[PDB]
Amino acid sequence: QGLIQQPKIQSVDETIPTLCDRVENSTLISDRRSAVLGLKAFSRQYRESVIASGLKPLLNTLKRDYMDEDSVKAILETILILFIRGDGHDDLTRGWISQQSRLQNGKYPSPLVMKEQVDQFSLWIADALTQSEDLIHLLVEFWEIDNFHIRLYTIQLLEAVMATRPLKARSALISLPTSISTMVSLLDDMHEPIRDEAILLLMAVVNDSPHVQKLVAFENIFERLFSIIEEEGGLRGSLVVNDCLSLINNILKYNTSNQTLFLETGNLPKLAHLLSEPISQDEVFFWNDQRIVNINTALDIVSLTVEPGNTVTTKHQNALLDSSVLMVVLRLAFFHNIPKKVRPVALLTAANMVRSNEHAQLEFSKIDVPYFDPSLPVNSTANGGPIKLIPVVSILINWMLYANSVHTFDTRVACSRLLKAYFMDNFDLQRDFLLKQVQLCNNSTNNVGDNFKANLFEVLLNYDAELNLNPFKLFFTTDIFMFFFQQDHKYSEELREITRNVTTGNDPLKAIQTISELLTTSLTAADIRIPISYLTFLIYWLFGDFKATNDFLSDKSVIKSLLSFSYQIQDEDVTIKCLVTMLLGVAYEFSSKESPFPRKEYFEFITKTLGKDNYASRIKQFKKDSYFSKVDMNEDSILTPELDETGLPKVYFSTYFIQLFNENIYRIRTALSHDP
Repeated sequence: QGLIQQPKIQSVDETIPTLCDRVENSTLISDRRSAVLGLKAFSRQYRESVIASGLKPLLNTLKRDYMDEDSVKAILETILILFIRGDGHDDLTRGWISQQSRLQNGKYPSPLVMKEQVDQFSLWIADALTQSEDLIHLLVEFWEIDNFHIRLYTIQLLEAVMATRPLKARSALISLPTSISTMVSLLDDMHEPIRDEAILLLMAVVNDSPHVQKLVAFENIFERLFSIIEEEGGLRGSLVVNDCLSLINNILKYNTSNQTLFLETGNLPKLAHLLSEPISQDEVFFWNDQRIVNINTALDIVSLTVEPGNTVTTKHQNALLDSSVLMVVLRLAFFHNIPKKVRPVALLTAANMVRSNEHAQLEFSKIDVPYFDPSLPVNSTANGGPIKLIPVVSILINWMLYANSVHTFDTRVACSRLLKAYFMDNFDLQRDFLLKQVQLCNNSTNNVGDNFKANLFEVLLNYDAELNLNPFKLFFTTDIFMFFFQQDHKYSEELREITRNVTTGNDPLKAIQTISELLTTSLTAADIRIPISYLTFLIYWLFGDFKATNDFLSDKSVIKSLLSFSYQIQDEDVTIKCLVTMLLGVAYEFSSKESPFPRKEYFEFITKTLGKDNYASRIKQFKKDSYFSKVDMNEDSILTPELDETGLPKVYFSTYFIQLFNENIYRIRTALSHDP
């Protein structure tokens, strides 16, 4: 309504104020209503004029005309228009409102949504609606009106104020009892867009609010959200499923009671059913960014319930084990048709499920995964069955060690973290694993050794000429053995001793001397990872282990090579040079009178050649001026690391080595000093 050229000065001074007057004062709803539509037209051009002039009248006429549907509807449209000037195509900025309820409160397909807008004018409207506890209560009462647009416009307006003044709006909404129950009931609304919009407002309201988390939980919401998810096609739903999952996430995050509620009320079978969607003989599940995000959000919900350090973790872990969830997430980890971004997430979810739980770990050790066909399989029974069952632990070790090219580094470190979750705080399972692993090595060195791969001893004690093409294979191997060797670990001595007393044939010969030969041979290797892995391993092994120091010292030829190697041009290989130096120092510190290279003989041999100053210097130089110096002191931020020209992660040091060095840096540096 109007014309094209209307000078601002007449509109502000004469028309809007007159219309504001008519909205509040006309004694005929008909003319009040009509004044609102007059304001609604000016709201597109003269937003702020109408906010200043129009707002209090609009809100006053809204409390008066609240039983009149056309009156309520026209005022709600007008406020929504006023909320933002806005770049986009909708004057009511409803797209912006939904996007704020998602981005502010959930994790959405980042690629698929590459998108301040809120003014002093927004905040004016937001405070006008917020100061008034009664206006909030009025809006809530509008959900009883039998009008689609009013119910939707009310949800949207509340989303707008929750995106601008959440604490006041959340405060007001809680004050009305019955308020949440009503919101949850919008999920049953006959009209789909009210159901959809209500998931977004629920996300906004329960976010960072334990009070609302418990309030929403008591409204039987899990049952509702899971029917919407199955009704929209599960993982193959798009945003509504993301919203449903995102809302399930916000109701459980940091709410143990809500978590134990979710598990005990028959949700697991539902979550399992949804997680299990991508695995069918029938179709080839179609993967895109939305379905990746849906499943990962689903996996995250499993993870929440079993966050380590909470008192309920064991309970939750045990609960998840008493369903199909573990088996289903391990299918997602191992199945062929699974995106790279999903595999690691499934692997670390399983790791949270089993970490430090005998019952979870002992069940884990019995899980087998179906595989298809070998060489020369006649499908007929007489030849056999083309299906083979492989133990999950074997696949982890295989993927960890030999799955370069086909699997991402992230999957390989997830495999490493799941294995550590499996062995965590379970000495018996650690011992049985190593003992089984040494048998298999003795078939590769004795029975058929001299006339798929999952053996750590094979890697640690054999020479691979092409190791430079898969350096991380060695890095993982040393990192698992250091993990086992932890001094602070219960009965680590037994595990050290089993690894020490292994004999081989390569390049009979015990583990520490075989690794020594492998080390010295490695000082000339393309990848500096290879030498760092052996060096840090042996330093770790020798540190506080007299029998390991004696095995090392029992071969003067190796100490000669290491001393020779330590003499390099001042800039050439300062990291190897210091690690070699550190090895000899540490070997000195746990040398005794009856070490095969006697202490005082080995002391003279090291001190005369290198010097008490040059040693201490090269320990100090290792901390401050080597590869070691620039490592982030993160226990679990080796996932998604920085890359090389070659394309290799910038990962050199196992965390156990870093912890050992940092915790005894003084003792290392002063090994040659003072001691006899």
